[PDB]
Amino acid sequence: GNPVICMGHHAVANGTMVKTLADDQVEVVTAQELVESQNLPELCPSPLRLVDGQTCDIINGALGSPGCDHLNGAEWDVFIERPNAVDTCYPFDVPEYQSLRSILANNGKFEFIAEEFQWNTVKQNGKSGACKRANVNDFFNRLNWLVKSDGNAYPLQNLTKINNGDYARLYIWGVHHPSTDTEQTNLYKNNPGGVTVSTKTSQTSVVPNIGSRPLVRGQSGRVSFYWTIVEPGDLIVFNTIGNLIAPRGHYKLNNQKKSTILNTAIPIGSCVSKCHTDKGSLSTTKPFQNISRIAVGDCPRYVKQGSLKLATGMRNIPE
Amino acid sequence: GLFGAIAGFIENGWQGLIDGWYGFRHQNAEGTGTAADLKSTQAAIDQINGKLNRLIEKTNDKYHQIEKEFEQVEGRIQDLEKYVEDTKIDLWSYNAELLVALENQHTIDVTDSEMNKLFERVRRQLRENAEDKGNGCFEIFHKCDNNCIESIRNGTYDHDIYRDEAINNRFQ
Ligand SMILES: CC(=O)N[C@H]1[C@H]([C@H](O)[C@H](O)CO)O[C@@](O)(C(=O)O)C[C@@H]1O
Ligand SMILES: *[C@@H]1O[C@H](CO)[C@@H](O)[C@H](O)[C@H]1NC(C)=O
Ligand SMILES: *[C@@H]1O[C@H](CO)[C@@H](O)[C@H](O)[C@H]1NC(C)=O
Repeated sequence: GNPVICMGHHAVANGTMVKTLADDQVEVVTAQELVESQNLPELCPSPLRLVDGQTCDIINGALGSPGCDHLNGAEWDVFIERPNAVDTCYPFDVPEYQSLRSILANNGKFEFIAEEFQWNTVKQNGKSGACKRANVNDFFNRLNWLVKSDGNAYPLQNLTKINNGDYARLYIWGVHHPSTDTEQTNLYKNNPGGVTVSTKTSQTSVVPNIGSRPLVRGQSGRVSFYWTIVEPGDLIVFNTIGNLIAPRGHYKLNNQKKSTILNTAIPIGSCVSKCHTDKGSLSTTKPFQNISRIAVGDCPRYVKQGSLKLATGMRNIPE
Repeated sequence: GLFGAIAGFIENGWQGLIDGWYGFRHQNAEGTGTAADLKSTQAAIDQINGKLNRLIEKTNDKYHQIEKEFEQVEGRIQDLEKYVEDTKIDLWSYNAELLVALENQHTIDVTDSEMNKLFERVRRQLRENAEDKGNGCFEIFHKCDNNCIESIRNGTYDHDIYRDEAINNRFQ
């Protein structure tokens, strides 16, 4: 008795190294990379709705700065905000800048509803050379710069808007800060000025701040922007004796807010992907990625490792 | 691996085995041959494809989160935002590292296991007609032509046909 039968397994000339609990370099026949380390050099405009701010960041977009008209009526899953965005209007700050930016981006649309505000005897539609629109002096087109009457008068303002719609309203308003006491009286008249905006369960009061600031677009004055949300069944009251940068209406807020914002200089292309990093879209089925912690959409999970290989075959023992 | 077949009493793998993961290599009076075993091969592949699919299985579908990059330091709130994200990343990086190490350990044991199951299957078919040579091979103590070999491979080998011949050859 002399025939032989042998049981065995395959092998290849050169396999792939993987890690186990006990060994950090085990050669197996095949393996699969689980970390995506390669990104597209562009953002995919599908299936997610991307809106390119271009030269306007989202705050200037809400305010209606010059050059931001293309953002009117816009709706987005992801607002694409550009690093090389430019201020093209009156110098301003927003006391809770990131919170306003967050609310606007999350909300996911710029749907402005014009409203008329019977302001007393004050002059309206103040403009500035810092906010040029085709070299004609202009201003934020969502705001209304209120100044004193011709007959040397700024009366107490006392206006009310009632919300009986079926959506919450976002009112953006501001307070102007003059550079000198002469400036304050030359615009306002009153000194000090002051703004008070209130709802049933909330309020806000601002004292203007007079002082010389660095020149920005030929101005020493500043505007500070604020906002007020008005729920259905609520209402809003504007009270001023000066320095109010009034709203021309309100933004519509979605009941459900599901959108966001991504700050990146990456161009929008023609590809298809549901995962965007600040370095570009990902196109992958891998469970992890090492490209950026900044990622939005249906994405692999961000990890520190550059590579993690899953064995998809047995130990490779050639010959 | 746990069973000590692959990279164990099986000295090495077969580069010539290109249509299967496991198989049979034989020698008898009319020649030699290598043939893949489908059942063992499919068992291993199914288990590995199972792992692959459970990995692809789930969702990290996120939109509005927190800021993660900052120009200048701000203090308390920024510190917390950075610590939250750094904490998350370390925990997910740990999960990824452990998952692949656990899965790979298991994959290697599963493939070692399926090799051993195949060897054990054939051992049991042969009963008293063959002896384990120790290298994953059986010495068969009777004439076994190509049809006999194929009957072993396809699981229809009837040991009683050859038993008298085999017992006589093994002993005495
Ligand atoms: C309401 C109004 O008319 N604004 C005037 C402003 C403001 O008084 C200051 O900018 C406030 O600091 O000053 C200008 O020189 C400007 O910026 O173009 C002229 C402009 O007409
Ligand atoms: C004006 O003020 C009075 C009292 O100061 C108040 O009763 C009234 O509701 C106000 N009107 C508006 C339109 O806000
Ligand atoms: C991601 O991993 C690759 C290697 O796979 C590496 O070249 C790249 O630098 C990594 N990216 C990081 C660490 O941001």
